[PDB]
Amino acid sequence: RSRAEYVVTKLDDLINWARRSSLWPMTFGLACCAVEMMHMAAPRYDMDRFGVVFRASPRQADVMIVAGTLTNKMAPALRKVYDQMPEPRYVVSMGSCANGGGYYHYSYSVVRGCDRIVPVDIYVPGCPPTAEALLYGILQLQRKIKREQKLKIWYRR
Amino acid sequence: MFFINILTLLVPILIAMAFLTLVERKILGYMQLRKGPNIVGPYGILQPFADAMKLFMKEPMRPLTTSMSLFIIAPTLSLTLALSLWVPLPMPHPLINLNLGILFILATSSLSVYSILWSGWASNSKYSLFGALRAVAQTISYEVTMAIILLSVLLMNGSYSLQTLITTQEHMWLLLPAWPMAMMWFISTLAETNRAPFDLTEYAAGPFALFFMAEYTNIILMNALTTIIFLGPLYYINLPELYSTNFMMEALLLSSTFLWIRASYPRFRYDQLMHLLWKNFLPLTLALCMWHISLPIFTAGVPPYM
Amino acid sequence: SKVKQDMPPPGGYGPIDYKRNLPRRGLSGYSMFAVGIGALIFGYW
Amino acid sequence: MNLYTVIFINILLSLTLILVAFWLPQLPFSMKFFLVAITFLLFDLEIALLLPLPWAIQTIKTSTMMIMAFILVTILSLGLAYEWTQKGLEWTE
Amino acid sequence: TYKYVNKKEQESEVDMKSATDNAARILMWTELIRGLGMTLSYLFREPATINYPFEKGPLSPRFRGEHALRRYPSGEERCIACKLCEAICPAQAITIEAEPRADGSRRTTRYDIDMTKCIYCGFCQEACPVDAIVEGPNFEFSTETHEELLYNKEKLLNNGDKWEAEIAANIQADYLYR
Amino acid sequence: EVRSVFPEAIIIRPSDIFGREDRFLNHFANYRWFLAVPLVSLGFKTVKQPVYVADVSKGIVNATKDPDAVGKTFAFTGPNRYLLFHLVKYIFGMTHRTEPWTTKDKVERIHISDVMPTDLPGLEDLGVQPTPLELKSIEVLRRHRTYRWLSTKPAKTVNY
Ligand SMILES: CCCCCCCCCCCCCCCCCC(=O)OC[C@H](COP(=O)([O-])OCC[N+](C)(C)C)OC(=O)CCCCCCCCCCCCCCCCC
Ligand SMILES: CCCCCCCCCCCCCCCCCC(=O)OC[C@H](COP(=O)(O)OCCN)OC(=O)CCCCCCCCCCCCCCCCC
Ligand code: SF4
Ligand code: SF4
Ligand code: SF4
Repeated sequence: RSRAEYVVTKLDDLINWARRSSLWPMTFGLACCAVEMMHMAAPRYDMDRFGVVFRASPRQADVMIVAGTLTNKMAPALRKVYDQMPEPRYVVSMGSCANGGGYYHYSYSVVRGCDRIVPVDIYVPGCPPTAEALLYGILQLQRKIKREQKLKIWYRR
Repeated sequence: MFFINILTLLVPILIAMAFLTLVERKILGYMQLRKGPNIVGPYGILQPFADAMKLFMKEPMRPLTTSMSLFIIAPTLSLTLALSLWVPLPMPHPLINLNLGILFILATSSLSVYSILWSGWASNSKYSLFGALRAVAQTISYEVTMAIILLSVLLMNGSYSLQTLITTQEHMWLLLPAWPMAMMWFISTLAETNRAPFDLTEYAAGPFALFFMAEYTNIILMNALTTIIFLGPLYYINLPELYSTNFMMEALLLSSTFLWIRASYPRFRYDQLMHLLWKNFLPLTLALCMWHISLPIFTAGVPPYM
Repeated sequence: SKVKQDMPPPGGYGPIDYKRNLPRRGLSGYSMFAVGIGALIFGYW
Repeated sequence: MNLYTVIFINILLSLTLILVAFWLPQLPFSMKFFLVAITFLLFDLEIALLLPLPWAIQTIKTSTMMIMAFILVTILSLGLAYEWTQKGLEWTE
Repeated sequence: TYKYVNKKEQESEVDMKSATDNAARILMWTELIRGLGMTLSYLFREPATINYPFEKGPLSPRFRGEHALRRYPSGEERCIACKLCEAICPAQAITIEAEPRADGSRRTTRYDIDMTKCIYCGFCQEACPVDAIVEGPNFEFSTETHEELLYNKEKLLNNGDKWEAEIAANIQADYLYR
Repeated sequence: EVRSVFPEAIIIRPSDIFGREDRFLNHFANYRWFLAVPLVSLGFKTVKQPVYVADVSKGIVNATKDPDAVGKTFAFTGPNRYLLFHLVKYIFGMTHRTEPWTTKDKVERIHISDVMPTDLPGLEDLGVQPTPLELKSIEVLRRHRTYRWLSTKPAKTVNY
């Protein structure tokens, strides 16, 4: 192909590498799944070693880890915090509650999945899914945002 | 040649800042029975570069209600004051030899607390403004105790120069004559840099990266200043590389001491921090200030003007 | 047959030192004050 | 000229950093804070008085200088003691 | 019985040596220095970090992971459409429809398990009378869409055919306990 | 060409659509970043009736579900006609203050007046009541206000 598209592809590689190497989350943590989140933060799995910084503010956050049961009383707060997060933002839903309501699916005060409120990038299944599996979801997110070609789309505009 | 000397001073300082972020991550991980970043790069040496590139690549969520003037001014001011703080430092020879370099240092810290106050007022939130007022009061109180401590130790030294400090330190460390002053100066530098246990903690992407850069640069500088003042490196007129290496080693130990303290201790309360300063340091600071006024008079050890 | 089941050893498990054990290490207050004052006087001289 | 060059380089570097940072992505008053602010004003001006001591230590009349410095740091201590006794240093309703 | 965590016996008086010890403790930061020292000791230990994904956390054959539908060694489906798994399923995550097959066998026409509704409790695999539904040890099956976690009979049979070399071994290792 | 290849295509012609993410109200708000307002003939010759994006979408959905809309052309317009200058005055006074940004085609379409929809059916014929810019303008221009002005008379409407 053209020489300019090669440079554009390499620039996409650099930008995607930066975004997946420096992935700062805030965990909108509610429950059991947030406990298992901090077990992934724990020294065995070491997302800080992976480049993923524990306890970041929503202003400095890249991905929101929806960890727990999203209730009707909490969904406006979830949407507000998601709106306060800057534009390059991803969503990792974790657990059956945040995925599709889970064990409280037929409840009067439980939102059937956080995808009804925020656009979810990756769903992590389990109740709770292990910290091993959540770290799998994070690495899958890094691969997914490695697959992005934003300057390639812009050049092909 | 002077511009080359400017470049070879400032660029390695920024490299030291980025790798200070990396070594803080690694030391905190290894003190928490885990590892630092090592996947990003060979042994994590590309992790601060990835962090900086992501921070400059992410779009800054700029609220329209925030004043663009102050939003611009605060981080650029903080970084330029960190670098201006770095310039008049002899290692054992400075880029710029100032007659009153320590006064220059303290007043540059005053302009830094302008920077944090302006950032807090620009951040249009009442909780942000409250935390800003708390942080300015913290920085201000530890600045007044730094100024009195530093005045007394230069009453022992002789002038506000730093080569005069090197000539003072070429026989022994100032830590032995002024070690409680050294302890209070160390705590004061900690609370200036807003490190744990005095952190007591708004900006996204670019400005956040700039504030992070300036804060870590100030951390390295407080370590270097503590080294140059209280713990004199070995100086010889026929070789300055020994002084540079020994100052390097002591600055690395003091930076590791800040990361050590952050790992070890829980943070203070705001009332407890003000109580600690205004009821334990400043009485001791004033008493030792008058003691170090009295000391050359009754020992006849009045230092020379040069 | 013979039942196989998760059981403790016949001699029993060893003792577990569940009590608090602070090492009680440290130089004395009088002598650290003495060495601090001595360092002060040596530095002053 | 040297310090002018370094400060200009510092300001230019910080300004280009904020410029590439932007171009690359394409009430209830509390009295006690004012109290510690003015206490800092008073103590900082007392520092401004105390600062010429590295040149005042070289005077011929060391006794008068010592007496003035002693009296001044004593009234620092007395003012701080006043504020401590009348509760200007605590954060309590 | 009971014990005191903060009460101290009688008084240790007020001695000059004890006062000097307390003054040295809160003037030279002895407890702070010893806390720094043992944090340095942890700096000098070995980290407990495993090398994911090249190293995996240890598990047990009892592990309740991704659901799967097994087979007999002949190749016939073990499931006999008896609906106890969806009867006992506490989250109601199993939906079963059944009819006689062309040879008259009692088999399912629909066996859907919702991963987003499942709580991964093993009640289906412990209520299954023929060891058909199992919670195999797969846990690295996070998807990018909500639909891909809505399993059906074909997906569950594919999972059973994929993980049969491990699920059968785990059942062989653990079936004497259950 | 669409009518040639698909003879029963429903053609919908809306006016300058305003909304939260539009390039009309945000565009006129972003003229303030320059020194003044660059209006050709001071905007008196141009008459516009903007239409809400939710109204246009409701009309589109009702055209999908409507049996009588087949092979028809609709005009989706707002209930009130404003001059360009009065529209700029209203948006600037509502904000209270005082991908190229703009192109020659964009300013030409801005300075082209809106025709009178007379023969064409409209939103009321597809079952959508046209909500006005006065009612649905606060949620758009609030993001351009200042803090003092975070916590205005309508522009007058002409028949022609
Ligand atoms: C410069 C090189 C490096 C030096 C430092 C090395 C690293 C050390 C790091 C230690 C951990 C620090 C982490 C933050 C801790 C914050 C808390 C803290 O420190 O609180 C301070 C604590 C506060 O104590 P507190 O919290 O118990 O409060 C006291 C008040 N009461 C008890 C009523 C509540 O101590 C001090 O303020 C004392 C400071 C040191 C004073 C030393 C005086 C020595 C003697 C003086 C000279 C006397 C003789 C004169 C000459 C005579 C000649 C004959
Ligand atoms: C974003 C907006 C930011 C606004 C604030 C900017 C702050 C910048 C960082 C802090 C700079 C502090 C400078 C303080 C003044 C210098 C202090 C000093 O000691 O100066 C005296 C010194 C020579 O004195 P002495 O040591 O006695 O030497 C004689 C013996 N050989 O040296 C001299 O006599 C040199 C005299 C000039 C020294 C200062 C140079 C300032 C340069 C201009 C800065 C502003 C430029 C315009 C705006 C740019 C865009 C913002
Ligand atoms: S999915 Fe399960 S483990 Fe997670 S929050 Fe819900 S009930 Fe708890
Ligand atoms: S493990 Fe899941 S599918 Fe099986 S019974 Fe429990 S909730 Fe239902
Ligand atoms: S319990 Fe087992 S055999 Fe019965 S319907 Fe469920 S999977 Fe099939």
